[PDB]
Amino acid sequence: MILDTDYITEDGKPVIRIFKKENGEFKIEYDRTFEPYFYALLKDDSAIEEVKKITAERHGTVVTVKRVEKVQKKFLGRPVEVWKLYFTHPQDVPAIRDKIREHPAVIDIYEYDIPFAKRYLIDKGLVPMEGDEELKMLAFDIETLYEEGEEFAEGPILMISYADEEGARVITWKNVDLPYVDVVSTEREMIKRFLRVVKEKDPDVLITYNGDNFDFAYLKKRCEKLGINFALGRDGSEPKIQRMGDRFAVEVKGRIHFDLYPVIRRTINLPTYTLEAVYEAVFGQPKEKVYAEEITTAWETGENLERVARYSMEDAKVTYELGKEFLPMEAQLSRLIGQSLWDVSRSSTGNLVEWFLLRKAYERNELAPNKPDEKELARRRQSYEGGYVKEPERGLWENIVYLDFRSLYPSIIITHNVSPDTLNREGCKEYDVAPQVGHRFCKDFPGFIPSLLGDLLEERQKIKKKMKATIDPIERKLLDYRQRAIKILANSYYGYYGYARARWYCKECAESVTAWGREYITMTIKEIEEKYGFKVIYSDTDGFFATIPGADAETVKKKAMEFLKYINAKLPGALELEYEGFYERGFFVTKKKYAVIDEEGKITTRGLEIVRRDWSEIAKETQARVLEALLKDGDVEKAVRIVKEVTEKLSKYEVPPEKLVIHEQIPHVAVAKRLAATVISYIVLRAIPFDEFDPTKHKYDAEYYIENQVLPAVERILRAFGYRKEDLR
Ligand code: NI
Repeated sequence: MILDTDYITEDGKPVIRIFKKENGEFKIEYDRTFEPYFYALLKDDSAIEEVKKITAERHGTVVTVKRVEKVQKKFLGRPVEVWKLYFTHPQDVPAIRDKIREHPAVIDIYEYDIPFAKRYLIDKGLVPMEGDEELKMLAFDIETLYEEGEEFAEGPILMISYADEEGARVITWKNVDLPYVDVVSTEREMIKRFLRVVKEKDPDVLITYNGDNFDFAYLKKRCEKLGINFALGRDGSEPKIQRMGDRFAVEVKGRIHFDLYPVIRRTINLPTYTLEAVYEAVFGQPKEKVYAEEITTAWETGENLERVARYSMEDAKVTYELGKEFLPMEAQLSRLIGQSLWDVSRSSTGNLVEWFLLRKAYERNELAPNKPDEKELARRRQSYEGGYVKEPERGLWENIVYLDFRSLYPSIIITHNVSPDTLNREGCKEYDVAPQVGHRFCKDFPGFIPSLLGDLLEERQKIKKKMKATIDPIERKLLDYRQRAIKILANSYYGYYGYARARWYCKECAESVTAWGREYITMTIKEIEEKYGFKVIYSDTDGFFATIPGADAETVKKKAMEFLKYINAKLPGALELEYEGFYERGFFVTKKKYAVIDEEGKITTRGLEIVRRDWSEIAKETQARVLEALLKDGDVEKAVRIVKEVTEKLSKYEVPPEKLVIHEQIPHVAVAKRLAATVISYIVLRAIPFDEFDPTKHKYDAEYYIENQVLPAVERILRAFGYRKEDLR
């Protein structure tokens, strides 16, 4: 199985390295055959002689043009004849590219900024992460001794935790004595231990959490002061640091630094991304967080280390588990795109698409256009985004169904063969003209992008077919990922067309796919109504909600499945429509804000969450009261009554005590600081909570929990009357 590829330099010439793991153990394949190169568009195949003489200077040596050969390729369908220029060393290209592009007999140059290593992959047509190869994984994390003054990495590293398929274990110097804490000498010895564990367990993947910006950088500054060789490299090298915009990224040659943060940030949606926050949001279990402030003054005093150790041990036990959750998909994304898992894992969809098209270009012999120059790059970002979500049909509805197009946006691209190499193609006998915007897209020959999309959608169909018939979960979940990557890849093309740095940028395509989207949806929203007595409830690109006023949950469903067959045999080939689900009751409030309930309970809803970190107090409880009364009970004059019935209680000082202790932390520092010369509840009326305020015969609350908690929570959901009658008099 190919893990990755990189190149070393020997005698001035580049030597490619293929890191892999075949039937059991590590192994590097070397190849010094591959040659660097890039393209050039010349005014006349004559000046090739004036050009093959141009030279540059790198490292005080001299960069020359090795060999050269003319070739024929397909630049956006249209025939092109360019010269392929070969060089001796990858770092030659970047030192002479502009010099060659600046020549007079040169109109333009192409494919001159592609990581030599990646290039090799697309040419030899090698695909990483393939075959049935089980990679050994190891998770590690570290907690250090902090101090606000500290410049950086000043304090020493207290522990190094590591989880495996065998368990977690922590390595620290001071004493603890727990079955899971390893004995070492000093800080220097600890780091040394870890190192000896890694080289020892010889893992294929090193998993960390934000270890791209913290763990490695630290371990570096510490390995320097302590005079140690951090040889995690499968070759003996030390992690190599890299640029990633405003942040950084760390490699470990021969292995795979699978940092979970960038991957988790792209997948799950949350307002806070602490490991504890994450773990919770992923497996539904609580995570105990121990803060530095506490750690510092815990490893010094004496013991509390049994606590810091646990927190440490877990940090790594959690990271490992999350590792197995998110690596599988990102690993299939790899195999689908044709690049390292290291790369794909730290990549946005636009690039995942850019790597696909670059590879597919090589196969199809299509010359790739170039990336945009700053002037243009900026110009593209200036575009206007104007979402279109028809307004919700205010009110409560029953026996609602949801229908969404099976791959809407990709279906259009295919159906209407939308692509930059078909846009404004003169001399065609056939064309499709995007609604509104009116872009002419020649249908004569299938366009590049669309051609690819078709295959992709086709195969994922193949997969889903073979996936509803296998039984063996390992042979099913296996496939399950494949078709999810394909789906992920596909829905990524629309955005890619507008992604300002896209080689295959196409604003016209994007505009078109949007306009068609509208048209198609709208045509359905209408066709279902006038011909099937449905009343479109809510709607947003992709799908929509609907029902037939007053109709058994069966009639609606029976009438539903009917419509599908109708417009389906109606609409194009790709464009198809499917039954999403059924929600016995629900109401809608503005854009992406609503709530529904299925036939077996369960309140989905996603419309208007906006929690308060903790349960806030009474709000996070009466919130449910209402919703449940609105959906399940379906009693409008009840949930609102539930408010006026509670506003006549809390203001009257009746609602329990602990049900007011706002579980928050970091006025704000009122009671907070009011305990001086980490976190703690409070039930002011500016006042702290304990057995000192509430005698149930002297102290009470305040009239805020009614206008700053209970009320503001349901005020929105409650759509019909103003809160002027939610307090009652
Ligand atoms: Ni950490």
